[PDB]
Amino acid sequence: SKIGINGFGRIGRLVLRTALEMGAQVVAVNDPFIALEYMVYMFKYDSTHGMFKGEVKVEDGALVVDGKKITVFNEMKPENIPWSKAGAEYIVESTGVFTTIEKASAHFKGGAKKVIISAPSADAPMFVCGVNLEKYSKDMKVVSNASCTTNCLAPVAKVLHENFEIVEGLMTTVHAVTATQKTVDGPSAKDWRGGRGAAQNIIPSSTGAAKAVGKVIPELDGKLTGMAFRVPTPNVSVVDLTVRLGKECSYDDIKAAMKTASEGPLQGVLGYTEDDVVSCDFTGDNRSSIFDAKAGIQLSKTFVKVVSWYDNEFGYSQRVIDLIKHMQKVDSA
Amino acid sequence: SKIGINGFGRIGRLVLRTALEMGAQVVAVNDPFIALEYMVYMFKYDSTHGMFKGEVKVEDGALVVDGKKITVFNEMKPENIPWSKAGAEYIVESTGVFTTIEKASAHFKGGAKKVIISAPSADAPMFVCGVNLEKYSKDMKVVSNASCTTNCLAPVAKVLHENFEIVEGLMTTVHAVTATQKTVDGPSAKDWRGGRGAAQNIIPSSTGAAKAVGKVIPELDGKLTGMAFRVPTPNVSVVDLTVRLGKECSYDDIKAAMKTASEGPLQGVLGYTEDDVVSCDFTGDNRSSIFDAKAGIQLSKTFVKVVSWYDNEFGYSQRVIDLIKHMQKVDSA
Amino acid sequence: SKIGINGFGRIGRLVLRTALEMGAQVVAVNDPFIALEYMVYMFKYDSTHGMFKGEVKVEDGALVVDGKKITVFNEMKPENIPWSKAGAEYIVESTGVFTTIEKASAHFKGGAKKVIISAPSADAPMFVCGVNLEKYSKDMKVVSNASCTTNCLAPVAKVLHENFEIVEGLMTTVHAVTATQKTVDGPSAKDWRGGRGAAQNIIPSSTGAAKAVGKVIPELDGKLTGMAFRVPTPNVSVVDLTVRLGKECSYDDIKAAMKTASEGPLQGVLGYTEDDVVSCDFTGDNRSSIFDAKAGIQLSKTFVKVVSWYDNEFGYSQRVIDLIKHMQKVDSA
Amino acid sequence: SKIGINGFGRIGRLVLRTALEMGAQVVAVNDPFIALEYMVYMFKYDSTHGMFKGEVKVEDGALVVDGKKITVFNEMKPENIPWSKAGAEYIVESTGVFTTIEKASAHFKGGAKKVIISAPSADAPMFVCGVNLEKYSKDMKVVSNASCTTNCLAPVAKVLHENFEIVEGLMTTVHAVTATQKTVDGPSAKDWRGGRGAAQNIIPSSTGAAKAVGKVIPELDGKLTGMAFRVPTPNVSVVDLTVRLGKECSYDDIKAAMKTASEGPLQGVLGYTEDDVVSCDFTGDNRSSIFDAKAGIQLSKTFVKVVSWYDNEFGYSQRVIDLIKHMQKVDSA
Ligand SMILES: Nc1ncnc2c1ncn2[C@@H]1O[C@H](COP(=O)(O)OP(=O)(O)OC[C@H]2O[C@@H](O)[C@H](O)[C@@H]2O)[C@@H](O)[C@H]1O
Ligand SMILES: Nc1ncnc2c1ncn2[C@@H]1O[C@H](COP(=O)(O)OP(=O)(O)OC[C@H]2O[C@@H](O)[C@H](O)[C@@H]2O)[C@@H](O)[C@H]1O
Ligand SMILES: Nc1ncnc2c1ncn2[C@@H]1O[C@H](COP(=O)(O)OP(=O)(O)OC[C@H]2O[C@@H](O)[C@H](O)[C@@H]2O)[C@@H](O)[C@H]1O
Ligand SMILES: Nc1ncnc2c1ncn2[C@@H]1O[C@H](COP(=O)(O)OP(=O)(O)OC[C@H]2O[C@@H](O)[C@H](O)[C@@H]2O)[C@@H](O)[C@H]1O
Repeated sequence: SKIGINGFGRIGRLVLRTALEMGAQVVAVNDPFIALEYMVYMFKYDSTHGMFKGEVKVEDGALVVDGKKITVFNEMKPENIPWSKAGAEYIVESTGVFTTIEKASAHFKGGAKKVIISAPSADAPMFVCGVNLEKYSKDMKVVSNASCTTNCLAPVAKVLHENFEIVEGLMTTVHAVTATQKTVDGPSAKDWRGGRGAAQNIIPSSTGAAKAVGKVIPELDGKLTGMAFRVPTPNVSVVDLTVRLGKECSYDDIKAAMKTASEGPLQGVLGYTEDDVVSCDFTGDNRSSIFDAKAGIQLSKTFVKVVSWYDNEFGYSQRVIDLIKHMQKVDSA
Repeated sequence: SKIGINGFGRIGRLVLRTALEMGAQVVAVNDPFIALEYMVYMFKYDSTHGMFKGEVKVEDGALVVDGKKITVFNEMKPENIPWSKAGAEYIVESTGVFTTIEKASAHFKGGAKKVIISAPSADAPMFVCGVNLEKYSKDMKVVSNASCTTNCLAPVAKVLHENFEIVEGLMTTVHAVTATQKTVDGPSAKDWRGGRGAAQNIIPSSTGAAKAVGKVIPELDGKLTGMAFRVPTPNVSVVDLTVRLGKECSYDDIKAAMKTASEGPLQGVLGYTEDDVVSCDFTGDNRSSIFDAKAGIQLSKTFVKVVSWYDNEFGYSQRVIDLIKHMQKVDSA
Repeated sequence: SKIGINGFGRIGRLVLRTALEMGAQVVAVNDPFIALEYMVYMFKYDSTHGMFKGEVKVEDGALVVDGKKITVFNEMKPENIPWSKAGAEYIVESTGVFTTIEKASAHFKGGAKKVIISAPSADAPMFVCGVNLEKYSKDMKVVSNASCTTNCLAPVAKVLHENFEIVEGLMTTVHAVTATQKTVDGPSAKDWRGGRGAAQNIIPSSTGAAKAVGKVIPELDGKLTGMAFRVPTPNVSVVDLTVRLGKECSYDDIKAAMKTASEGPLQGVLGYTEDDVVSCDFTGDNRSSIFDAKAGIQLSKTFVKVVSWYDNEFGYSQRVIDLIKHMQKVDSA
Repeated sequence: SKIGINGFGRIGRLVLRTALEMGAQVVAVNDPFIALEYMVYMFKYDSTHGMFKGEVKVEDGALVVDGKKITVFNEMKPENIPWSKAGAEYIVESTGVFTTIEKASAHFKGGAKKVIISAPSADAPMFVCGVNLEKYSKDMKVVSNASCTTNCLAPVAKVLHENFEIVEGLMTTVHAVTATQKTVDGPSAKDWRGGRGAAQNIIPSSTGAAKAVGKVIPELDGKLTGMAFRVPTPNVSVVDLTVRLGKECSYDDIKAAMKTASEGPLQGVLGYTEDDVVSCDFTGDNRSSIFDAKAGIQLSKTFVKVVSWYDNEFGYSQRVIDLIKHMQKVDSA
């Protein structure tokens, strides 16, 4: 695997955590703003996902997790990280600032082989495991794993479209709070509503998720769009997709299609449930999106509303590894 | 006014509070489970709406608020409340148990003139101020003010329908917690999801709101339906209405229609805003529903999503008085 | 083990869950208000502690968990439960209503051998693993495991007293929300403050915890007392103990005493930490109380304030099994 | 009054808001990070304290509130603000960065007369209205209004000390979330626990409040100390003071002393209540600290625990004006 992670934020941290669980190998981490001792702390303890079981500790300027030695770098500019030295070939770009092919390339000058941007990109190829991985080729040096919401929407959209054809759809995502929000009314000049006390408000936000689905599933380009609502929950979000289908069908046909997909092609990616589940029943769930059968409702043979859950932090980080596994299987091939 | 209130819950209490503010006159209150001394307490202090300003106190088996003397009864069965004795003619049925014409009538044997059920009813005429009040006539002895959500949806639906015609619509309401939920995972045999910790979950719930709009606005019967999401906020909810219009139009045409309605026919009922508002900016707001101009988005000339806010507690209680005012203006006429 | 559980609430459920984990054997469960199908649901899903891993399912009027067959009864009166039939000898009384030796005895007429009340009792012997288990004898037919808070306080008090002697102490517990609180301002005639919206308030409550420590540790009887503060967190509480010691000492002497106890006599019961921990780092923690070294502060050689955490739900249920294990080791002895 | 405010954060904003209400005059405001149009927004809407009633609007590079014209500056360095130009003589330093006499003086080179630091200071004289104002003199050019917590503790300590003498005391403050906390686990290198998700944790923090009381009330210097607990509530905090008195007394003697003080010397500063109040019943309350009679408990004739509430944002901002009023009465004297 020889994986390298740039940035130790919610994603960076959780990806490393996911890696260890899933067996992937991380050899180096870079972050200029977080001391090595503070790293063992931020990694060991996680309010939402619990304390890391194994042993975490500093070991001669290196981070040691369950025996594994991860060398740590503190470079401010991506093109200074000596990736090659730590032997890191596949870099997970999770800083949120080097999201374009142009600037993401800096990592190459450090000895990096490939770069995976764990966020939407304006020009890098976007992928969603289970939806469009076949379009990947070794020659792609910089790719994007899209956003946590796109990863929830795309799977569901694909099944609906292939079976009944999506004519048009509007999406609303009731999202858990994000790290970019404020505990109390404060300054967010870029997003005014986003600066309002997160623990006391329902905050309307915007989202590119839907528009992005237009990139991973071309046929749907320009047929979907949506917005978000930020609510005071620490983790786990739900997608509310209202769509107009081209073919007439009963809600059962939809449930069937979903269930079938969930145990076949999209198994491990798209989940299916008929239980009376709630937000919390999905913390730590590693699927991209779980179809909530009982939650959705149908108005007419062609106008229906479906509901899909997703652990915005955990499921996404799991797909990041999956993407890298697939990439290496095709590359080292 | 000579108003009487049966039940001292969130609605009962807030209606009395609203009455005093708006000048209406409440002469009697009945509730078998709440001692007279506990009443001054539950009325004076309110976590969401603040401490009552005036003076509240017990005065010889009576409740005294700012000089006003409200006699208190403790009857368990509605047909035992001596309304006539306190001189109460218009009874606000807010217990939640006597919602049908059949059982709501009990109040008449006590000397009551008319009965207003502050909740949906299976057979009593449902009204929404600003939408269908002209359908009211003196001969109606028992009426319903629908639910807090119907009161938010109906106004918006009416404007949309009259201007562009609603072909079909699906509604989702991101609702604040209700008194029927649990602080932590507990027994809710009727609604399994409803018993899950309310402070930590996004709970999918059902709602008759949309179907009810089919009763107050006949033309829309069977063209709308929807569900809810319960989130951990103490008050104020938002309605997310995705609808397919019959006539083509631009989002501005919708904003215009709303703004126009808000300053004319529906003034005081439907509000309009273009500010970057959030959940809290509507606590204490006394309009049935406030159109959030910037929140909505349009996919096509006929497929749009509109967003409307409403203080599910306060706005509804204000409409309860309004309904009674209108009724008496037609009755004592 | 042959354990039986009466009541399927937060404690009843978690105890059964703990049992399975720890290997103890539960053979029967009784609860008149929860259908057998609703039981598999309430047991499988838990907002705070996650989804049960094993397989849970109804199997011919019985509850089956990971192969284990637990027969279910629906008796309303404790003296009708045919414990003997299911072969249940040690009953965990967790209903909260049969807490006195008098009424807890009902279980004996059903064939029960011993009864453990998972809550404070007015007359049944109270125990706290690690503190006074030596007082137990086979002849005791009905015992109490005190409350979740006593189990946190007692261990800490014992260590402090034995080493420096507690002259007097006042305790404050910042407690997570309880199942007896309200989501929004509602009727709590017994505890007026307790009926105020739990998600928006800091609610002062009372507690017998301290006074109870006077029963498990006689020498301290009448030297401790305290109150509580209910805050909007779903689980995990912290005990703030301010005490005046008889012997002079430095805060290190206290840390040492605690650390020593934690790895010796009270190992598994009292935990010790010097990390910058927070409420969540203890969800699922199975110790009765964890001493937070860095949190406490000392004013003088004899006036100090110590802080100890505890997962109010999980730690207590683990001690319930431990108590039964100890009892059987002495009984079947 | 001719007041000037530097910094438009929670304090800065609320002080201006308080000023208008109380009639004081603010002529200028400075803040380099908040655009003039964003100011009208952050001022008009406040999640916790509601929408400002009057009219707020931009008027030729100036902020206009209810007719009042407040000129706005955008200087980054305090010694560049042309205070004199706007005619601002008394500057309220609420940035949180220029808290020492040394750096707070920058304002003088801009034409400022006096400087009030709305936060603790390492070397500027600290005052608490009602406790030590008589210690102020015209020659003091830079003063501090202490912190929101000291203002709650000091009044209570003064009454207890004067009547029964405080031998030693340890204080714990269950504090609402602050603007310096994080919505989700993030980087707080200075305060590791402070970076943990504020909406899901009980976070132990430190506080100088008690030690500060040693400065405003010399006799108590070195006899008090304490810590804090940050809980997920948006506003209003409570102080838990455990103290050992020099004279023996009954809890009634304490209630009496408090009630007496509240209606006499400390009227308007120290409040008194015997109601079953909760966190929310104090939002908007403008007293420095409200003694909760029923919440406290007494162990012995000399060991008692008292509880006092305070709207950490609102009460403090009101005292800031009060301090300035007193200062000018002595200065312009
Ligand atoms: N030039 C840089 N080089 C390296 N690291 C950098 C640089 N600039 C910033 N960083 C690091 O990147 C991290 C930024 O990540 P976060 O802001 O903490 O968030 P992220 O990891 O991107 O996760 C964001 C996601 O998590 C959710 O909480 C949130 O809603 C969002 O969806 C920090 O730890 C920071 O030190
Ligand atoms: N037979 C009866 N006769 C008279 N009063 C009765 C009877 N049965 C119950 N009551 C009283 O009626 C009240 C019921 O009201 P609540 O349950 O407190 O709620 P309600 O007033 O109906 O408001 C419900 C609304 O408030 C929100 O919190 C909630 O989500 C919902 O939208 C109680 O105080 C109760 O004593
Ligand atoms: N007569 C009875 N016989 C048998 N079971 C009964 C009876 N009466 C009630 N029960 C059952 O007992 C259960 C009551 O438990 P809960 O109210 O859910 O609470 P408990 O199990 O006692 O746990 C309480 C603890 O959990 C925290 O949430 C709370 O703060 C407290 O510390 C219910 O499932 C109910 O059906
Ligand atoms: N050099 C400077 N000059 C002028 N203004 C400055 C400077 N540096 C920062 N500021 C401004 O000062 C403000 C800082 O205030 P906040 O951080 O928002 O908080 P404050 O006003 O100090 O109130 C803090 C209090 O409020 C609670 O939320 C919190 O718990 C704390 O007790 C910002 O709006 C910022 O633009």
